[PDB]
Amino acid sequence: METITVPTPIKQIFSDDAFAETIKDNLKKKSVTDAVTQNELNSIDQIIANNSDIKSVQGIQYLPNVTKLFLNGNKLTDIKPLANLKNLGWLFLDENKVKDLSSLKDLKKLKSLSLEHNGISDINGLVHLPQLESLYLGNNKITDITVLSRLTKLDTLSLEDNQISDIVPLAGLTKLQNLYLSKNHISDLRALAGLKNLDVLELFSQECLNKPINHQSNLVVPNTVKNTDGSLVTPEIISDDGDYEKPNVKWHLPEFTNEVSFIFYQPVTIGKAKARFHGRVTQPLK
Amino acid sequence: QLPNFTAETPIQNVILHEHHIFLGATNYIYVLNEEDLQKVAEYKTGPVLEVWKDNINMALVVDTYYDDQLISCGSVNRGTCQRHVFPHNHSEVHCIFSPQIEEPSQCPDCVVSALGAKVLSSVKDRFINFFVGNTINSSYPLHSISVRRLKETKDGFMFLTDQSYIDVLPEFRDSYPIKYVHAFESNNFIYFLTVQRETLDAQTFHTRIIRFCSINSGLHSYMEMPLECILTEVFNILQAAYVSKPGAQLARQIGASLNDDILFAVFAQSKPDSAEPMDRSAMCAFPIKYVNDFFNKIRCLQHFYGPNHEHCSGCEDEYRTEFTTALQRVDLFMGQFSEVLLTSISTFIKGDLTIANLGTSEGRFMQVVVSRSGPSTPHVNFLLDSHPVSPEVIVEHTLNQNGYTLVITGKKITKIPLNGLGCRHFQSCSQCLSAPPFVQCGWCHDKCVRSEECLSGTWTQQICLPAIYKVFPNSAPLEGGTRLTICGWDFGFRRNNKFDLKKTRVLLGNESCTLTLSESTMNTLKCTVGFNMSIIISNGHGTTQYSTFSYVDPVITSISPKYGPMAGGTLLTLTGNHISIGGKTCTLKSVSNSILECYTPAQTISTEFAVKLKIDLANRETSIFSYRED
Repeated sequence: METITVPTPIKQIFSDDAFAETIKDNLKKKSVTDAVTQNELNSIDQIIANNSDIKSVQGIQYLPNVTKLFLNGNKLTDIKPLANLKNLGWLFLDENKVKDLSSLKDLKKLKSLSLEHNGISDINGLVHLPQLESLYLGNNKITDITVLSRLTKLDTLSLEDNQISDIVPLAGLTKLQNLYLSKNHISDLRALAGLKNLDVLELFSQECLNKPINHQSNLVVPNTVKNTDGSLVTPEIISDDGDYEKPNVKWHLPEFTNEVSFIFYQPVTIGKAKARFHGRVTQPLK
Repeated sequence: QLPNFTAETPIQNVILHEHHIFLGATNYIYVLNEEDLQKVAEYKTGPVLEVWKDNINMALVVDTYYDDQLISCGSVNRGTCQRHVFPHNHSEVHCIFSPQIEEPSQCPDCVVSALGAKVLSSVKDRFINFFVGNTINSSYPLHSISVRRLKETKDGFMFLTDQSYIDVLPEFRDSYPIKYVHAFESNNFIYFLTVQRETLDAQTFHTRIIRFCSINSGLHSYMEMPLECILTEVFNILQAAYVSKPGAQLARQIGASLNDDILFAVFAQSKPDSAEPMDRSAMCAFPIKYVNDFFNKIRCLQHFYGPNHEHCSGCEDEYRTEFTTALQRVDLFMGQFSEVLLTSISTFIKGDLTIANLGTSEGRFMQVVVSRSGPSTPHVNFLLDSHPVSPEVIVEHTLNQNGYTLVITGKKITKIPLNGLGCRHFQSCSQCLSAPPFVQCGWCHDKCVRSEECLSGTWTQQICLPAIYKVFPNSAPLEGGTRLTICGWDFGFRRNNKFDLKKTRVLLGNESCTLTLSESTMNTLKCTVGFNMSIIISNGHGTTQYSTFSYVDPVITSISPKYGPMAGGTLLTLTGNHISIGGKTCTLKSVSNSILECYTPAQTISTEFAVKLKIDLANRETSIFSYRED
């Protein structure tokens, strides 16, 4: 619905100096003071503005035919301008601070979205994109993920480096293929038991924790880790004179320590993917 | 291109005493200069006379304790050692050899076996002890394992006890030998990594660690234990090993501290029932402290004592023991080197990264960032020469971390820096940012160069755009889902140092394309499709196009000959733009876009059949061919 009827300079359209220059270079223009028409704005299909220090994309509404956006490495904190870009296909807003992802609600032509490094806590807004085909929510603070249960089109999916403890929601995503669950708090694995179409997987470097236990001279905490079949993954390297007497890891702790740990390892193969489930379980002491 | 040096003969051992390299080679012991690999002095041990025999060096050891001196150990005179009293600031050579009036039954000065041996030096308790591992076959004095100390007179050696040495009994003398791969000192204990039988007469081979605390003349806690490198399939034969500290990153994945020793060891799955290694190499690290826990967990040794006799606590006549339960880790490289033979291993730390440079049975040298996570591509990879790299290497640390490993390849020992070969030797843009955090490169429009060395305003460490060189095929069937191979540069995303095809998407015209990521690389993209459209490729930053790909309609104009041999064997020619008639496939002779030649299947029929093209889309059954008896 956004249509400039009169020839207007690019400086006035996009209020942000950075994003204005971007469009300028895109349109082979001489300066931001050059006038532009709505026809010239319509023919803009792909903007490439990674690391442009762009703080706002106000004015993008006048580019209805934009289906490629690259804005990684910016200062973007709002995505209301994008809220009504009809044909937006690919979008990449990494290393920003976009959080009100609800602003994408009516982007039913969006395929590949990327929002890593955005300090995102909640992601529930994504429910309004059952058409998504490539999600990229790595490097964040995501806890719950039950939302993803409905993104049943994603053939790709990041999620590395968050705080995902429960991955069960991913269960029915059988149309998946490239899953990335590194750097999380993945204890269980029975969840992905059905991803019979996987091709690439990364279940690496989990950092699970257990609720604090009262330290004794003789301690025994049950193994929590589980494999894809539900078998107690056998602890690779235990710490502090720790031995694994299935299913309980036992310790001989004369004096008081703050915690014990046991790094594990257990290469798994799901469907057609061959990854290696690795991590470090830790137990508080008092 | 880099500092090199080659001798008259192959270099067996290398050591470095104060800005001077020492190369114990065949018939020679060269003395190079640390700065430029410049040969300064040398000593000719030469081809000695037993008959005439080559003097293959078997050990180099220097000790400035008494006085500054090198001690070489030949292979001709019962593996005897000789002294080398240094000049003053840099001839003059003695010889270690007394007589055995003590009793001729033994020979403390006959140090090294010519069939492989490793020697360690330590100044334990006022004296210079020598820890010797000898591989022995049937022949008449020469201990397989021995703690002979040196005398203050500096002209011979002397043991201290009946049990200051362990010897493989005569009946097992030649049967199943013990190849000594490497040895080191750690935590007051002495270790030896060896390849051998699994047990007495057992066909396949093994690999074990050996520990014993020594005092005066030790062997008091002697004790073997199996070491198995697996991935999720045993790699028995040990190929080389090196002991350093863990990079801060590696210290999280293996539970080791930053100052604890780590036993990096390149293994190798051996051939069927043999000790001959295949070109299939693994590798894993063994925290020395963790190794010292397996030993502290609770069967008689077959070769020292009698296999059929029965026999055998807390140590910072006292007999020796073996272990039934093998200590084992997993391949750290996930077996990235599954089809290559690794020969050398060296490990240093630059920050958190634990880079370890490797050698190959083909002279391939490479510095790979060690990590459980991803088997990072060697940011340094090339060929020294057709001669396989030697496990013998030196790791030297200088101020502000310059460093260099001395790698040997036959006769040529080259001086390679740890900082990598600069940024100049990087080929593509993606590869220019794949270099570690410390290198500080920056792809500059066309070439890769250092930071402030960018001629134009296109220097960056993130933005790498795609580029399509060529695609195969150039066309496709109407509905068919042909496979696509798209070769180019820069298809991976940047971060954590590594690059993957995560944010890699292919777009054919308007129809989104499906990538099989496993089969795709940073340069080779394999997609499966299904007009005169264009192809698009996004690597998360930008995209490229390629407007040759067409969706032509395969059609068969005419076919000749129209009739043929009842049996069948005539050349059938098709015209137009995976042939099989009557069901049972015929054969293709010459393919084209205009003409096809095929040999008809000798079918057991006498009727006519439709000729079916199956180019991903089963197409025209043009003019029917007729089998008829003449």
